[PDB]
Amino acid sequence: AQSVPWGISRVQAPAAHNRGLTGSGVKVAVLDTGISTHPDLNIRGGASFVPGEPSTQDGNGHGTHVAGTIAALNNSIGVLGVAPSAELYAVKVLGASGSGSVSSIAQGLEWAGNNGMHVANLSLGSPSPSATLEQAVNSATSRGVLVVAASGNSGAGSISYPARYANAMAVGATDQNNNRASFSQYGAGLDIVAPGVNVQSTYPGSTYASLNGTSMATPHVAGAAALVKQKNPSWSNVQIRNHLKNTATSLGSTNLYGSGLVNAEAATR
Amino acid sequence: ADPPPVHDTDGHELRADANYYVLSANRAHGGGLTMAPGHGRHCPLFVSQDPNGQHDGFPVRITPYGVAPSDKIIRLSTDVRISFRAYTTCLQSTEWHIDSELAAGRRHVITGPVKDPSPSGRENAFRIEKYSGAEVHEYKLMSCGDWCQDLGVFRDLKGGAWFLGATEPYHVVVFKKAPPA
Ligand SMILES: [Ca+2]
Ligand SMILES: [Ca+2]
Ligand SMILES: [Cl-]
Ligand SMILES: [Cl-]
Ligand SMILES: [Cl-]
Ligand SMILES: [Cl-]
Ligand SMILES: [Cl-]
Ligand SMILES: [Cl-]
Ligand SMILES: [Cl-]
Ligand SMILES: [Cl-]
Ligand SMILES: [Cl-]
Ligand SMILES: [Cl-]
Ligand SMILES: [Cl-]
Ligand SMILES: [Cl-]
Ligand SMILES: [Cl-]
Ligand SMILES: [Cl-]
Ligand SMILES: [Cl-]
Ligand code: NA
Ligand code: NA
Ligand code: NA
Ligand code: NA
Repeated sequence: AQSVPWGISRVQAPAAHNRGLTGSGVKVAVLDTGISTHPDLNIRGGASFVPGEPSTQDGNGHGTHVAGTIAALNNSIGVLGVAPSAELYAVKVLGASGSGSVSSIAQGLEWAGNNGMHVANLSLGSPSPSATLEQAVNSATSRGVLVVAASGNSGAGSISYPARYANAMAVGATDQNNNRASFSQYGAGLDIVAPGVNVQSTYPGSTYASLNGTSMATPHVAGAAALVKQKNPSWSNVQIRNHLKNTATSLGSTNLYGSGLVNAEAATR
Repeated sequence: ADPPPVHDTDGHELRADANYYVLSANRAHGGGLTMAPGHGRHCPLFVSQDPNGQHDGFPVRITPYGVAPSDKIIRLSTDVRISFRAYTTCLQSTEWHIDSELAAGRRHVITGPVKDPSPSGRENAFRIEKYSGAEVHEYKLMSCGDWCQDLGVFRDLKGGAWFLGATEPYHVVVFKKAPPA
């Protein structure tokens, strides 16, 4: 039967669903290892930018898990996304190995701009700066994409790239007591946090799996953006971002948590 | 004096922080270097060699280990840090280190953090040396702590991933500058 993962209830998505906000009409791209067809997902399309790996199917599992946290279907099986009616696009920019180049990722962001994505979720990164990668984020942002990226798993006091670039919204991970998970990177670049420990979601072969990471936190925010956008279709990527921050539940220092815990109920009220 | 420089495939001296693919000197020996995960536990990713001579892998950024020298030319037989220009589901450092001199087992080159660094923590120090083969400018990679160890590739044709590590024959390489990047 369908379970509501605890992070879905923590971000208060069901209260948004009760006010008729499920993310319908919102285009969300998952820039990741691909998305496997799964009973509890609806994949509208996408593209691959990984040499040798032409399909948008997930040979790793990661992108499929991230996609379920955003948009796992509301039905009688598996789990439930923050935004179960969001239109999901699989943009493979990482190989099955789990790694991608500046160029794969940059072509994925260009794809998101050219196809009118409202949200791009990038649960991926590293400490490697790249001006070419920053330009691509800036370009997608100028074309209306809200770029949402994981703060990183190193535990350090600065955040990963691309999340660290100003026009990515950087997301850290919280635990079941609203504390920063110890791996979750923070710093001045951080915008907001979301659940990222024991996050059950969709997994290839019609399965489910419980992962920990800032990669799990990020889709909670990408989903909430989709809810805000459904409610306010004329809002820019910037207005959505500010509103998610303005309505977040403050948890302590902005350096450790940014605005605090994303709150889909307050964001859509 | 201070050691001679390492050169890229275009004859220019290697510079700190510029991006270079690490290609096999002999294309018959395979492709450039990438990252490959566990089968079970994905992260940390290992450094591996693409078996396909046509695949360049990810470029690497090379920086002097220790105090910053003024010119920024990468020199032979001089400790340097090496990290991939790449982005991962692991969201961890892409800097290389070799398995600790103090650990049991084979030694591989891996990326990311370690639980239990060695006292000196020199496992992230590598050197580029001249290969007595090198009709033209071709190199071997080594890691030195209390001994020096040249790096080769654990080939497997399964094939599982071809892991870089303490094994001979050594992996002879060349550095190709990433095209305007
Ligand atoms: Ca479901
Ligand atoms: Ca070998
Ligand atoms: Cl749960
Ligand atoms: Cl209402
Ligand atoms: Cl499409
Ligand atoms: Cl495609
Ligand atoms: Cl494929
Ligand atoms: Cl089920
Ligand atoms: Cl660069
Ligand atoms: Cl630039
Ligand atoms: Cl930061
Ligand atoms: Cl709590
Ligand atoms: Cl299946
Ligand atoms: Cl599970
Ligand atoms: Cl790290
Ligand atoms: Cl071993
Ligand atoms: Cl070789
Ligand atoms: Na940012
Ligand atoms: Na901040
Ligand atoms: Na679980
Ligand atoms: Na030579």
